[PDB]
Amino acid sequence: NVQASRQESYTEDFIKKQIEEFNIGKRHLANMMGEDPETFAEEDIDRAIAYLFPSGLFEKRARPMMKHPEHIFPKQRATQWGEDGRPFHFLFYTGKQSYYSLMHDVYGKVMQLEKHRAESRDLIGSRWLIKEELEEMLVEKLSDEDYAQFIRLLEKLLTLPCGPAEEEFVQRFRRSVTIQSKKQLIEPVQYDEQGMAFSTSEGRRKSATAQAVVYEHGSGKIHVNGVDYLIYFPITQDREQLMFPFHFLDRLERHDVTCTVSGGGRSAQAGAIRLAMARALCSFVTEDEVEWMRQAGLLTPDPRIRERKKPGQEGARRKFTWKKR
Amino acid sequence: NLLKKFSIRLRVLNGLLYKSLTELLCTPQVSQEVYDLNVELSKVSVTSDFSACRVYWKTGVSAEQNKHTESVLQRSAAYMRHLLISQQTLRNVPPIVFVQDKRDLVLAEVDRLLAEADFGPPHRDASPRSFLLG
Amino acid sequence: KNRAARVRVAKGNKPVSYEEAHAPHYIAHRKGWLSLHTGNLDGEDHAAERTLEDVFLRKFMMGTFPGCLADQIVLKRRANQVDICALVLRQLPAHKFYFLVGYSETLLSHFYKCPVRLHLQTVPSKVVYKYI
Amino acid sequence: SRYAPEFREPLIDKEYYRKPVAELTEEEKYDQELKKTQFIKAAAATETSSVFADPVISKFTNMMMKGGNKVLARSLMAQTLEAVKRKQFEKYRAASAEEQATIERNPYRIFHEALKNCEPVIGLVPILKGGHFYQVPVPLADRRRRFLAMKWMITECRENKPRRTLMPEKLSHELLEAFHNRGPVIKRKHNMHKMAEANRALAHYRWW
Amino acid sequence: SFFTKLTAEELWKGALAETGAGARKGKKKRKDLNRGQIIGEGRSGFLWPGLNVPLIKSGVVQNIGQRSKEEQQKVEATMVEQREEWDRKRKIKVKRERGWSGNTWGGVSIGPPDPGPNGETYEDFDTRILEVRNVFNMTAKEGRKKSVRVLVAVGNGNGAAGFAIGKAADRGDAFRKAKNRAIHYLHYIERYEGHTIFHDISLRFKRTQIRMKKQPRGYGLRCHRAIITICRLIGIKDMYARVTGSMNMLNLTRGLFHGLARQETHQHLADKKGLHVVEFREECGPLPIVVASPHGALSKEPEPEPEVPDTKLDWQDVKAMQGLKRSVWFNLKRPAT
RNA sequence: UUGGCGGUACUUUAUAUCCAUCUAGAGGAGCCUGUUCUAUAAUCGAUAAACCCCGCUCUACCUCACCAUCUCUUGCUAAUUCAGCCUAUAUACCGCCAUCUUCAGCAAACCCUAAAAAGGUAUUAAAGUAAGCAAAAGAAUCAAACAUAAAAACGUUAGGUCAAGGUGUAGCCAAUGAAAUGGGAAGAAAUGGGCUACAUUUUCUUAUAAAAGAACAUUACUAUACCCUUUAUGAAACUAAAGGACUAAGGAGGAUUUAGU
Ligand SMILES: [K+]
Ligand SMILES: [Mg+2]
Ligand SMILES: [Mg+2]
Ligand SMILES: [Mg+2]
Ligand SMILES: [Mg+2]
Ligand SMILES: [Mg+2]
Ligand SMILES: [Mg+2]
Ligand SMILES: [Mg+2]
Ligand SMILES: [Mg+2]
Ligand SMILES: [Mg+2]
Ligand SMILES: [Mg+2]
Repeated sequence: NVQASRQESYTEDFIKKQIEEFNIGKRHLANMMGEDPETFAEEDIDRAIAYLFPSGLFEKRARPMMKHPEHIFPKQRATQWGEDGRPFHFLFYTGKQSYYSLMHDVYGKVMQLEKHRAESRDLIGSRWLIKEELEEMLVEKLSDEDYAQFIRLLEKLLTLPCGPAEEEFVQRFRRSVTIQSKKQLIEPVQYDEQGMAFSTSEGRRKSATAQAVVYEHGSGKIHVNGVDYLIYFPITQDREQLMFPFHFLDRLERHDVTCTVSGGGRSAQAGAIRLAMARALCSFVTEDEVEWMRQAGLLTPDPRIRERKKPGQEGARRKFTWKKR
Repeated sequence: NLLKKFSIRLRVLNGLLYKSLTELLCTPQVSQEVYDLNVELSKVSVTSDFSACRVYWKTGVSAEQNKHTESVLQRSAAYMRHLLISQQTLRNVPPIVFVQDKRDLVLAEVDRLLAEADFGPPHRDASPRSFLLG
Repeated sequence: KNRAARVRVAKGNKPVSYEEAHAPHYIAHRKGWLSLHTGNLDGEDHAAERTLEDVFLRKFMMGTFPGCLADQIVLKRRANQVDICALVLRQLPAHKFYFLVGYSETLLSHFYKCPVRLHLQTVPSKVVYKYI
Repeated sequence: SRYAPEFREPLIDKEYYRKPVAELTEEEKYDQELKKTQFIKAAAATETSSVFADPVISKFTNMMMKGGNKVLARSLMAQTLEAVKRKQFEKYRAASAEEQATIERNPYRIFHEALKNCEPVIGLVPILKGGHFYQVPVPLADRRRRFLAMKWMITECRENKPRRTLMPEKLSHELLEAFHNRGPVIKRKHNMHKMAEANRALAHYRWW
Repeated sequence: SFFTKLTAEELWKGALAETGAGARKGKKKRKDLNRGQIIGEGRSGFLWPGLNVPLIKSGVVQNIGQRSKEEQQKVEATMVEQREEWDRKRKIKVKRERGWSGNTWGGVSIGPPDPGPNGETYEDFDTRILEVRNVFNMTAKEGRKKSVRVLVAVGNGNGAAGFAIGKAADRGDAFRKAKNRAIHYLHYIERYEGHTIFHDISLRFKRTQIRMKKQPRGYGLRCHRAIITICRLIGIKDMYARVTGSMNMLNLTRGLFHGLARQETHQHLADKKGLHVVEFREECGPLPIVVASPHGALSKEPEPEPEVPDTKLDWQDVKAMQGLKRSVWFNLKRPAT
């Protein structure tokens, strides 16, 4: 008994009407955009809505949407009993009919395997589904203790002898682990009008950006912005930074590089070239060497950039003096 | 029944508590385990309010030895408080807490380095009145 | 604490609209702009004049439709045309709206010397985004 | 930091990567295979595989730098090594064959052996007990012991030198004079040790 | 200037000063000034077709006009009268009945409980208040928090009654919580012939003693004011009761329902002993009246009748029959209950 | 039965932090700027943390609210025995904020208790439940992360602001209102913050931060002061900049304190 509106819940009759309007919505949206209604799809709908209702709101949940009711409306709002009031599932009164119905099946499988009576690593590089994924399969809220108990039961199933039916079952709750390989992506090897091989790669340090063009065969002649490298870089430390890629792979005096660095200062421009050269030099080295470069810092872009000044303090971190009290 | 049933002054209390707890730990009176630990006491510091009593015991090199010594010492600290009230050392004793003192290890370290050092050459709302009106 | 344009929490009985619920830092993220003109774009003139005209147009519509406005009005300038889009409660008779539309349009076209049109969407009652 | 904590410090040792697989300890071998699926920090601008790069000398340069003037600080260190090499060449040429053998003309070896001669084994940390400031003997770590040697050198030269002398001429004259265990920096080390011996009895008053 | 003018909501918010440092830790009244204003009506008295006057009159399309100075003065005076009348309406209110006193909540009806889950209306039930406590505790919200504990009773006057306690920070909420809770704890009280208890009842609930007596028709309810309220809810019309010891309202309500709900009907007594239950009224002479007969087999062994009973007698009951003078306060003339 | 604070000083805890470690500063000199004090015919407000280059992203006139002196009386508006009011109370308020604070709580409606002043957890589970607000998430810094910004409820300080504006109550209407002219001064003073120098990792010159040639202690370094010229803005130079000399003190700054991962 409060002014806050009563819980808004959706019946099967309500969602059913929301799906008829959506189906009639598609036929109108198709007629607007001049497309054929039969083939009009979810992808075309989202594109049409973006043209007819251009919104530049940064958060995409707040933009106009004409989606199917299944997506927008919470799925876990379906009638669980009939007209006579008798629930449909024998575990209705537990409050977690779907979680306990699943724990009922897995416990019955375990009993038959134990009564009836090889390597268990049938699948590798897989993980157990996270609670958020499980909650989606069950379509009901689970607690952290409920998730832990389900996994322990599934593990016990794997320990026991498993027929092909059991392996398919546990597969449903095994999700492929992401295979993000931190391995450098080698650039192609183009050919010049003369016919010499060369690779190109970009590099960015602070505000400086470089575009190197390493040549497979050379005597070590580096030209920066159409100038020599001793002239362009009068500082010793800046030249050393250009030496690091080649010296590491013992490839000094074997390549001819032509660089074009714009932006930043003297040190930031040398660093930008170093990464650009290291990435272009990848095409002319063995894969074992490319990994050696990656593990020495030569292929990682440096993310350190100047931080903004903050209002009310002298600098990015420097604070105004705390006046003597 | 049973289940329900179950400046200068601080200098004097700090020194005497140290003088007595050292004796309790030199015999199996507290326990045989506590006797075998061969624990040493750096000092005792009683708080100003007397809410607690700090007992600093000279920690050792091995973390495992220290972790075991800590657990055994703490479990017996409640019983150790009983022994001091029962022998009439002090009428009131605060909850004894055992603290570590790793200075002893540092004290040995200094001598080793120092010897090797190069010194060099020398009402109306509550009432029904509003309601009754309408 | 920041007090700017925030409808503060009550005890769950205050009905705030979508516009009222969102604080200033959600501008351009979850809620858009009530006025759309070209005067605040880069290298454009007459920002001061467009902003003053909007302030008046908002006070004028409130007084001309007193208690009949469900939400803040939306102002759209295209070329020299001004367009006022207001959600209005269905309190007044229908013919009274036809009078206030004819009056408010003619009066505002002769005051700012531009074509002004009024677009009214009638709601049965204020739309409540959430109870706070 | 802009590097997430999952990032690994880069290893810029050229020989380590090119060693035969069998020459690597299984612990080192494990790290290489693990690092293949991890993130590595980009190498610093001052981190290179150069055979002439000495970490200690690179560190000494940064401790002389003022306001991010690395070119000037590196120049002062480069001029110093040269000023020491030129000072030993003069003595070597002006010495007999017997004396010539002992004379060392490598500046990098005079710098490292000089600093080592200025490192103090023990230290003194200033504490307050009983309303007075009582310092106590402390044992110094390898990092604190190395920092103190470099800091004492960069401070003797910066301050206690004539107005018209330059740092490459005062630092060279101190590295060489320390290299023989007779400089003022060595005296500073003797005083720190000597003070600790005086306070050896009162080491008790340490709580950290 | 026209640009420094604020809306009514912000003007009253500032003037009322409800949200302020003084208000929270320790009179101006709000008014609506658009209540009587008709869109299109101004001081000048212009008449606007389609806004404040008919657009067409007797088939004639109207044009703009203005009221005369005399006509406008009447309209201004009429609105002033309506405003003054509205103020009178605010003062006026429908008086509701007091309870045991004029400033107390005990005995005050608060209506029937709210409808149930499936439209179960309880219009036949009445709710009465018995105690209202305003108690303050010590929580960080106000330092000393506020609490209202309300004891209520409900009954349909036809044998079904119940009581509950509702607690809240606001009194109105404590009423709803108690009122709807009591409908879930309905005792059924057995009434002899629908107007009195079946037999004398004496009980002690904690330190509160209650002593009820069965009485003939027309006797009325001569009981503690709280018992009269409950007896009306139960439907008892004639009874006597005395309360001694502590006067705790909760112990009296708990003690009353405990005793009234554990009484033995005549039909039950006939079954327990197997004998006929016969009634002898002095206004019917020696005529024996059979009020309950055993459901099963009637026994043939007469109930033992002792020569001298060992009943435990109350001195208060016996004292009267012994000829001892009563208090000046006993059996005074009182209004009909 | 609760709430509190007492000496919660005890164990873990903070993370550019309480001490320690590190770097550059402040504390000394010269100036710039705020405040207090003295003081003037001459604003006001802020004024421990959470004031002191604060309202001001800005005072030669204007700005201006101050003071002296002279003048106006239906005195901005369609109307009004009305206009106007920076007049008192921020201890009547709105509005917009500081603070604890990137702290973690605030918790409505139901249900249960041998009556409840209150409480309501156990996961191999024992009465609690299904929803909000903040946090998280999301979005922004235009790949990705991280980081930074933004966000941060309820209370605490009757904290700040009637002088952004609006407003309750009280006060002035030939004056507490309106306008014009000219002033709103200073320091053998204290203190907060900033700036520059004290130099050799320096000074000047050309390049450019590479390199080179000179200077390098009595004025060498070293005056964003005073003074002297020219110039820009302006009606007004009292302002700012650029030269010119004049050049004084200062030789790295006691206890002590600020910022930075
Ligand atoms: K306020
Ligand atoms: Mg800085
Ligand atoms: Mg009365
Ligand atoms: Mg004030
Ligand atoms: Mg002035
Ligand atoms: Mg003036
Ligand atoms: Mg005035
Ligand atoms: Mg993001
Ligand atoms: Mg967040
Ligand atoms: Mg005046
Ligand atoms: Mg001029």
